[PDB]
Amino acid sequence: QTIQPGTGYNNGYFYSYWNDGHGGVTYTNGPGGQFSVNWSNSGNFVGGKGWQPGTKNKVINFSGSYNPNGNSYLSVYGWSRNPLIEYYIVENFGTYNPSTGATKLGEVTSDGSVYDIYRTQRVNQPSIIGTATFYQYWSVRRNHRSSGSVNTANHFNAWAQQGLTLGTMDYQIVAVEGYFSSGSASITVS
Ligand SMILES: O=C(O)c1cccc(C(=O)O)n1
Ligand SMILES: O=C(O)c1cccc(C(=O)O)n1
Ligand SMILES: O=C(O)c1cccc(C(=O)O)n1
Ligand SMILES: [Eu+2]
Ligand SMILES: [Eu+2]
Ligand SMILES: [Eu+2]
Repeated sequence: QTIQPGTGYNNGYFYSYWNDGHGGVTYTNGPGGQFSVNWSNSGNFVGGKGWQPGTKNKVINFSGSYNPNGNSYLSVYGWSRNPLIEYYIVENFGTYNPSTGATKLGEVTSDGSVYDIYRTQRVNQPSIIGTATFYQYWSVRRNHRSSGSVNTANHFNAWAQQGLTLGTMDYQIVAVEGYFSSGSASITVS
């Protein structure tokens, strides 16, 4: 249904929808692993469906439509604890490459494309454990797509070869994220 921000379970899948207070985002849970998001002149938000907790060898499928108009990502998206890490395997994005300004560490080939790997740092920012300083890990897919399958282990293994280690997993979703933009998406996870 159309829901306000929160987390929970819907039709067998964990979901998370967070919105920074700017309005303009309509997040809807659908049947099965489906969710949709339609946004207009948003702030920053993140929404999607998956698992709580994720795993270090899940193969994640996604399909549907993704039509951002500006700064937006479509990603496998999640966290670990001890260490505290927010990670992204970015399958598609809008006008802003999330790695802009970041230092590249390497490349991994998976599911039909090369990805570029990066590490960034969030300082005193919101997190799954409250205000915190933590690293973010990125794999950015060169061949943008809105449906496919992601072998998460390929990314976690490449990241580890760059000294980027993960802790105990927290949630693991396919997320649409927007940052002060407009768009539509309708995505089914499995
Ligand atoms: O009344 C509201 O502000 C409302 C209602 C449904 C969704 C949302 C939202 O996603 O912010 N907000
Ligand atoms: O309950 C709500 O309506 C809500 C909560 C957080 C952010 C937003 C929003 O950005 O409208 N709305
Ligand atoms: O206070 C709110 O959450 C609010 C106010 C205006 C629009 C919206 C919305 O788009 O959710 N939300
Ligand atoms: Eu609202
Ligand atoms: Eu080649
Ligand atoms: Eu908060």
